[PDB]
Amino acid sequence: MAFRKSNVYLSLVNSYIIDSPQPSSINYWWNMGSLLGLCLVIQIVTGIFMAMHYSSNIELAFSSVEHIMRDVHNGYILRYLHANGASFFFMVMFMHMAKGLYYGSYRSPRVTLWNVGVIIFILTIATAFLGYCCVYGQMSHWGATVITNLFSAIPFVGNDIVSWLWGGFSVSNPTIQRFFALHYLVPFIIAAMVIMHLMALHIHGSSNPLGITGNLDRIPMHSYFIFKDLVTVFLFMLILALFVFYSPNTLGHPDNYIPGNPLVTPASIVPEWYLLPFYAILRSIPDKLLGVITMFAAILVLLVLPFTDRSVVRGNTFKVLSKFFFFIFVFNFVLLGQIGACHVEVPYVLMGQIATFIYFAYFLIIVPVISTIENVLFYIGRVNK
Amino acid sequence: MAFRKSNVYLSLVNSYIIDSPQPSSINYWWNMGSLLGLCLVIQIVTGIFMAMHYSSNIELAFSSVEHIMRDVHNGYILRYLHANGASFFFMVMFMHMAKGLYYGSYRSPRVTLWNVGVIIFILTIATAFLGYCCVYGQMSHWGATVITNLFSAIPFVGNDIVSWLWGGFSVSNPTIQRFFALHYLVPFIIAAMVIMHLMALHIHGSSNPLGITGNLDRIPMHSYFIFKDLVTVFLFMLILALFVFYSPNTLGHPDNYIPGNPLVTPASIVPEWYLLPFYAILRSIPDKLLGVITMFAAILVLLVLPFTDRSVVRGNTFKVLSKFFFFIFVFNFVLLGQIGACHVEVPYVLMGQIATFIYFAYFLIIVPVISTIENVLFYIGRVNK
Amino acid sequence: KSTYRTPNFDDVLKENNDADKGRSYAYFMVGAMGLLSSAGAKSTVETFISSMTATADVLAMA
Amino acid sequence: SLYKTFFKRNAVFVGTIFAGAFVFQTVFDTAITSWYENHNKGKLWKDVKARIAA
Amino acid sequence: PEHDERKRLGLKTVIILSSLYLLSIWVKKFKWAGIKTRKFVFNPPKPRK
Amino acid sequence: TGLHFGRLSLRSLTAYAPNLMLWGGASMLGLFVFTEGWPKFQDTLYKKIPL
Amino acid sequence: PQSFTSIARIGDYILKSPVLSKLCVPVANQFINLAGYKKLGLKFDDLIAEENPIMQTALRRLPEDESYARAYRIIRAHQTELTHHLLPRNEWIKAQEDVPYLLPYILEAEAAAKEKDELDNIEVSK
Amino acid sequence: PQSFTSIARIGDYILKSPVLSKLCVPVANQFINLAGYKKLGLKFDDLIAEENPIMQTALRRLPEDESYARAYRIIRAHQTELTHHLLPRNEWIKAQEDVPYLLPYILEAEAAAKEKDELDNIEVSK
Ligand SMILES: CCCCCCCCCCC(=O)OC[C@H](COP(=O)(O)OC[C@H](O)COP(=O)(O)OC[C@@H](COC(=O)CC)OC(=O)CCC)OC(=O)CCCCCCCC
Ligand SMILES: CCCCCCCCCCC(=O)OC[C@H](COP(=O)(O)OC[C@H](O)COP(=O)(O)OC[C@@H](COC(=O)CC)OC(=O)CCC)OC(=O)CCCCCCCC
Ligand SMILES: CCCCCCCCCCCCCCCCCC(=O)OC[C@H](COP(=O)(O)OCCN)OC(=O)CCCCCCCCCCCCC
Ligand code: HEM
Ligand code: HEM
Ligand code: HEM
Ligand code: HEM
Ligand SMILES: COc1c(O)c(C)c(C/C=C(/C)CC/C=C(\C)CC/C=C(\C)CC/C=C(\C)CC/C=C(\C)CCC=C(C)C)c(O)c1OC
Ligand SMILES: COc1c(O)c(C)c(C/C=C(\C)CC/C=C(\C)CC/C=C(/C)CC/C=C(/C)CC/C=C(\C)CCC=C(C)C)c(O)c1OC
Ligand SMILES: CCCCCCCCCCCCCCC(=O)OCCCOP(=O)(O)OC[C@@H](O)COP(=O)(O)OCCCOC(C)=O
Ligand SMILES: CCCCCCCCCCCCCCC(=O)O[C@H](COC(=O)CCCCCCCCCCCC)COP(=O)(O)O
Ligand SMILES: CCCCCCCCCCCCCCCCCC(=O)O[C@H](COC(=O)CCCCCC)COP(=O)(O)OCCN
Ligand SMILES: CCCCCCCCCCCCCCCCCC(=O)O[C@H](COC(=O)CCCCCC)COP(=O)(O)OCCN
Ligand SMILES: Cc1cc(C)c2nc(SCc3c(C)cccc3-n3nnn(C)c3=O)sc2c1
Ligand SMILES: Cc1cc(C)c2nc(SCc3c(C)cccc3-n3nnn(C)c3=O)sc2c1
Repeated sequence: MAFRKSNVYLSLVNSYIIDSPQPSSINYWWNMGSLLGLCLVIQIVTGIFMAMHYSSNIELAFSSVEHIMRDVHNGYILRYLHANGASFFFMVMFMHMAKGLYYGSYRSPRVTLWNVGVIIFILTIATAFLGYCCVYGQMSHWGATVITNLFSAIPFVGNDIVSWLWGGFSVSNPTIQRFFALHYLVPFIIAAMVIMHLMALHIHGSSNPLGITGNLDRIPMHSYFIFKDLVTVFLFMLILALFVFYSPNTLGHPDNYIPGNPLVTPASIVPEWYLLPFYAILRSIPDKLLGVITMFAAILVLLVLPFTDRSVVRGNTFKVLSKFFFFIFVFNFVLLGQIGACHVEVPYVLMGQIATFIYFAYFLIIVPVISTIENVLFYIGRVNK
Repeated sequence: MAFRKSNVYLSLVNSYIIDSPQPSSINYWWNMGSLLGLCLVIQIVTGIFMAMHYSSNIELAFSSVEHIMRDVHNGYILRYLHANGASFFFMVMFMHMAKGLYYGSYRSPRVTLWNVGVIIFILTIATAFLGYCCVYGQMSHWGATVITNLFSAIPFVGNDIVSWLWGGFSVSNPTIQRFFALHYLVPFIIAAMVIMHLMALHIHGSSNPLGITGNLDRIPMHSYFIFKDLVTVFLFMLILALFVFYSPNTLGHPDNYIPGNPLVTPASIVPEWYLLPFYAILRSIPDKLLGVITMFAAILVLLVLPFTDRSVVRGNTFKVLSKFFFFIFVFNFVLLGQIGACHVEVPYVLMGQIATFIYFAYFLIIVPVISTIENVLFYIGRVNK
Repeated sequence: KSTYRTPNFDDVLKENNDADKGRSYAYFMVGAMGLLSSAGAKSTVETFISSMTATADVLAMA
Repeated sequence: SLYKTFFKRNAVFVGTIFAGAFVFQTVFDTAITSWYENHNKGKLWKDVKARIAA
Repeated sequence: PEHDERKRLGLKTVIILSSLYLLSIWVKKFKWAGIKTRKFVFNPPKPRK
Repeated sequence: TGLHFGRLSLRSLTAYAPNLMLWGGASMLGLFVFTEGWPKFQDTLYKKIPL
Repeated sequence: PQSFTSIARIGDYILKSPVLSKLCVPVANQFINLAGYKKLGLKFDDLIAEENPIMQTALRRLPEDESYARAYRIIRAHQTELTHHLLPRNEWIKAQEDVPYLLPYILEAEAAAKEKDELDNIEVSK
Repeated sequence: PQSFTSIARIGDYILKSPVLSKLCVPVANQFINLAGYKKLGLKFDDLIAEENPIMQTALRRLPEDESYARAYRIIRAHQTELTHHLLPRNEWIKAQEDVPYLLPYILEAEAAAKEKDELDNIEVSK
């Protein structure tokens, strides 16, 4: 055997990105998982260089971000990459998870692959919250106030959890010095969950857009899917260039260029655009205990999808009723994001109430009724009885 | 098969710490590698809790360590553990590497195991330097001055490397803000080199104090070497208790309780005790280019030991001339550490000059001459000719 | 039919199959896509190591 | 001939893609730091530091 | 204050990368020419098989 | 029969050499790529006759 | 996972009913053509997932003249997908040859699994 | 990795020399007893590392009556080490049975390896 399959470490490289048997049929949607390995390298590398010029005290926090942008050599290149790159991290991950429930890979034998992916999505939301509180702008103070006040609704436990989460009695100086130290660590826990995520893929491989088995026609990774990889990696860094150099402040709020003040309140407190559909679900339940339960049990409703699909065919390729309800779930996640950036008014409280019910009727009422009607309609359309 | 050898992740736990075939003959020196997995967990965990109350600016650095020690609840427990624990990290690692060149495990087929271990020892010295510069005491200023001034001796490159390492023209405020951000990262690179270190052990296993093969008499890991493990783990945390609660400042310098001043110089600038033998090698060469080459090519002289042993028996158990020269190398590393805490005087410059030659005559002149004399003396003592 | 009767590939085939025709134009393009990826990758590693130099308000106190 | 000139030799195919990239950055930076200037004239600092000569 | 410097380095990268992206579509569809034109034919085996 | 090799197969004496004079013209040429932007000993590069 | 036994229990009840099988059978026919699996050269029993220990049993018991012709319909469909075209209308499965060749082998591998568990959870008394 | 060809080349030259073998042979005898490998019930050829493709050849060619008695001397020594005692003086190898049983099989596996490389790096001319 060759040296690349004889060495201890090179055979790990050879079994994953050189001679891994891939199906012959996969299209450009199987590339979004490769961009996320580049997206995570960019956000870690640009952040270690920006951590050399940062001060996490509450009286120095909104001056070390400006010292980076005005005094550090090419410091505006570092920040604008680490603020438009995290919004590029999320647009790929919304398209990664949406593919995997179209082709329906969550099924057997890939259920551990789907369960370690839900843990990554929880830890990714938590870093983008903890790092947006490190700028200490005006949106960065009243966003940490509203979220940490929810943990007082836990009965007999509440006001001893918030006072441990705050280090005081409000969003003080120990609140900002502990949020930076947790912002350095959870990106290193995500990287150890991606290594466990790739292990569960090596024992079963990828699926295909047909759904059926693909052990009859396979192609190695080298010279075909590496040169199919670089088509989208050069497209990724080209639209990551048209933002960092031409419109570097479109995906952001102007109120974050005012230093945070615990005495004047803004006219609107709205999140960054990728936490907006989860914001309208919290505001739709008129109780601060049943509102914090509902928003946490909306990322954890993905785990009931392996047990709720009643069909015998994998993937929504030849399913024409299970395809009409995939595109109702997509434009409902967009209407939920729009309402989380509105005012609490009429009718944006009844619209955010109906549309947070369609988020839950999909995984529990719409999937098992339609994936059972199709099993009978594939049967009585063929069997002559 | 059982569930522990059927699961994806549990069979990784089962192949390493449950059913790994161990020799029946190993003694209590094969436990030092297990303490270092606990030593690295302690230093990471106590440091993330101390990073919530720390400010890395040069005017706030010698007041956030004191705010921890008098205001933080049990903050003196956190610091004294993270300052006596790092000196416990090194006493085990000096005894780990000394076992592996007694039994002589560096030999074939374990040479990648010895080469990834030298990389860990370089990255461990670098963290203890970068974190001792974060207190910003008086030893913490003049220790970073002396070391970073050595990189100006590189011809045509020097004064553009130090000015990039300093961020200015001396040990300024950007020097302390970049040394903390690199102190958080290199402990996470050591942990990824320990995972690669365990992989190269799983394919060949451990050695034994006899040297000969041990595939004829083996014992699993569970119930024998786990209950032999806990004898030394309870002894480790008991002497880590008699320091953190009874003599918490014996392994340290009192000059680090003065804030650092770039205008008054101390009467003696000496390192922490585990960098002392490497300090006497730098001071022994009267040139700042041939002194920085010699001290870096004294951690990298371990890589020539697989190519310099000429014997046919593995390990110094039945070798009585190769045992007398192992204990000359031990007490020479102690005399080198003593001289690195002395004054530059007579005769502590000729004593540190001879004893840094015996550090190099061992790996290159003493090993191959004595490991060849023994091969003939095991032959003509038996063969009747 | 038989396995000694290959199907027609003349709908996709070239009309003059000189060997050096496609051996030159397939090394000019892989040559050009390893030239911009060598100059467009030295400039990125250099931007990240220019930030660790002396800051603009440190050069004013020179 | 043409294929065996500089495409057969990888030591050239690693060399010339590196050697060509050294002169690529300099004929191309100068070419665009003369198009940016000529597109925007009368709005630079060197232009308005010549009508304040009085 | 970086506004004129930023838009000048904003042509060094969008000219390199938009050309580097156009080459990877030629290069990919050259090495993917054999797989897209393979033929298949089924002669069913003798009726013992 | 009893001729030149040790651990290397020395029949590649100059069957390894003149092309790594050109890989040495491709790796020291690789150091003619990353030395940019670092105007410290790039006086050893910027004396060429064009541009 | 909706058991063929249960699919055939519901499916036979619609086919026996003369008033239900004038409502569901035209909807069952437009659902087949809009699926479009025949244009890729596949019958319906090719589409079934085979990663459970009942479909692995029903594939071994299949005769070898049918086991060889099914491995070619799968490979011919992976190549029609890659070129993004469709097969010609001379290589489409018609409405007469799309029959269940795997349903007899499936329904008896299930009924033998619903006897091994009924005989291991049993409350016989004296 | 010194080679027994080279060990035996130097070793025979001392044994043939009558004035050198009154200096080195008593030093060779005190070095054996101070090694102490006989007290653990082992001959010297047990101690040799076997993780190279020459010692793996010389162990296959060994006769099976000697290959079984050597697997017991190793196991009896792993148990004497674990209990931290020594074997009794009735189970120590004496100074007559410590003979090289593996050196004939070693010296011919090396001389056949110093002909396969001499015949592959060769400069024959016409
Ligand atoms: C933040 C974003 C960062 C950048 C990441 C981009 C994400 C891309 C994800 C979209 C995707 O992957 O869907 C693929 C879809 C067609 O599906 P397919 O794989 O079956 O067709 C392969 C083709 O026939 C062969 O494509 P071929 O290899 O022949 O040429 C490549 C093509 C573009 O290459 C790409 O990378 C496309 C993404 O070159 C050109 O067209 C020349 C243009 C001058 O391609 C499409 O055009 C559909 C567009 C609709 C998707 C919108 C979703 C956005 C929310
Ligand atoms: C700051 C670092 C603290 C870290 C924790 C302590 C590190 C311990 C490192 C020392 C070591 O590992 O050497 C072990 C060696 C034992 O030799 P052996 O395995 O052949 O015999 C096993 C026995 O017969 C059965 O021992 P048994 O299991 O029957 O009894 C328990 C044992 C205590 O267990 C231990 O952990 C001992 C280390 O009882 C004792 O032996 C009394 C000792 C207090 O002991 C010796 O030979 C003594 C050599 C002196 C060590 C010098 C170290 C210089 C720094
Ligand atoms: C925890 C909560 C989970 C939330 C995750 C939900 C996130 C939703 C965000 C929308 C982005 C995802 C878009 C859909 C991507 C997955 C769809 C897919 O994998 O492919 C489906 C379909 C493929 O069709 P074919 O290529 O196979 O057609 C060939 C005919 N045989 O592909 C197509 O037909 C192309 C259709 C493109 C639809 C575009 C909709 C995207 C709208 C984005 C709006 C952005 C606003 C910011
Ligand atoms: C998965 C990885 C990461 C994500 C998604 C992420 C995300 C973010 C986001 C969205 C911001 C707010 C940017 C703004 O609006 O100004 C931010 C700020 C920040 N992050 Fe990251 N980050 C990641 C990793 C890291 C790491 C590892 C560090 C290590 C030092 C880091 C350092 C910082 C710093 C210093 C800020 C300060 C504010 C600023 O400079 O803009 N980040 N992070
Ligand atoms: C940093 C985050 C992630 C990384 C690096 C990553 C990486 C990958 C990669 C490389 C693949 C290979 C197939 C492909 O390229 O499409 C894959 C597949 C998959 N991922 Fe992820 N992923 C991430 C996040 C997620 C999340 C958040 C989920 C689900 C909630 C998820 C679920 C899956 C599933 C089900 C598959 C299998 C798809 C299939 O084989 O058909 N992943 N992932
Ligand atoms: C291999 C791991 C580590 C080693 C060997 C190590 C070593 C050290 C040492 C020797 C000191 C000086 C203690 C003193 O004399 O006061 C120190 C200081 C410090 N280290 Fe660690 N460290 C490690 C990991 C970490 C990590 C991962 C962090 C960050 C989460 C950290 C945070 C700190 C902090 C904040 C100080 C400040 C000074 C103090 O509080 O004493 N350390 N480190
Ligand atoms: C954080 C640092 C380290 C960790 C966690 C670690 C871990 C381990 C463990 C668990 C073992 C097996 C148990 C044992 O043999 O005692 C081992 C063996 C070994 N280690 Fe380390 N080690 C570290 C540092 C080093 C260093 C610095 C070196 C050499 C310079 C080294 C060289 C070796 C060798 C050669 C062995 C094999 C010994 C044998 O099997 O006889 N290790 N290591
Ligand atoms: C030869 O046979 C053997 C053998 O003899 C032995 C002893 C062992 C066991 C020895 C070991 C040293 C165990 C292995 C070591 C590790 C797994 C260590 C690596 C792991 C880490 C360093 C983990 C680091 C810790 C963290 C990342 C925790 C982070 C802290 C957090 C999250 C707290 C902050 C949270 C809040 C809310 C503030 C073997 O595995 C083995 O088989 C090879
Ligand atoms: C489906 O087939 C595929 C497949 O398509 C792909 C793409 C891959 C490739 C795998 C990936 C893309 C996974 C991605 C892996 C990661 C994202 C891990 C990277 C994690 C990190 C933490 C890297 C960052 C490390 C650092 C040390 C940061 C650098 C900081 C530095 C150098 C400090 C700078 C300061 C100084 C002084 C130098 C496969 O393995 C695979 O087979 C399964
Ligand atoms: C009581 C004791 C304490 C308790 C301890 C618990 C149990 C202890 C056991 C320790 C377990 C250690 C086992 C090591 C391990 O986890 O193996 C690695 C996992 C396999 O997955 P992977 O291949 O690394 O991931 C997948 C990776 O191999 C992906 O690699 P790729 O990205 O393809 O290549 C790198 C990029 C190169 O790219 C280029 C440059 O071309
Ligand atoms: C780890 C990498 C993270 C950064 C990649 C993010 C890409 C998207 C934003 C572009 C940032 C580039 C900043 C511009 C710059 O610094 O140089 C700019 C211009 O340089 C360029 O045009 C290079 C553009 C091509 C970059 C993408 C090609 C990738 C090739 C492989 C890279 C692997 C290491 C300064 O030019 P200068 O040479 O005069 O100093
Ligand atoms: C799971 C997370 C851990 C982090 C990633 C795990 C590893 C992923 C791949 C990383 C790249 C590794 C490629 C290195 C290839 C080097 C070849 C080699 O190992 O030769 C080794 C010697 O390497 C060393 O001395 C130590 C190198 C340290 C490597 C540190 C990066 C010899 O190879 P070998 O002895 O098997 O050849 C015999 C052929 N008959
Ligand atoms: C971390 C560095 C990487 C180095 C190698 C990784 C070492 C492995 C660490 C040991 C993990 C031990 C896991 C044993 C339990 C796994 C059971 C299981 O197969 O779960 C699988 C999937 O669940 C998971 O993803 C848990 C993954 C554990 C990861 C922890 C965050 C079965 O899931 P479950 O039994 O709960 O049934 C489904 C009902 N939701
Ligand atoms: C599970 C989970 C965890 C967290 C932590 C979380 N957080 C939010 S919303 C925070 C917010 C508000 C309410 C208002 C303005 C700005 C921000 N804000 N804070 N960070 N970022 C990126 C923001 O947009 S939902 C959510 C869900
Ligand atoms: C390879 C390498 C790297 C480094 C970085 C290194 N450093 C030293 S000595 C530093 C020192 C001095 C000279 C004087 C006082 C105190 C400290 N000092 N600094 N940190 N620590 C723990 C100390 O004792 S040798 C060495 C070798």
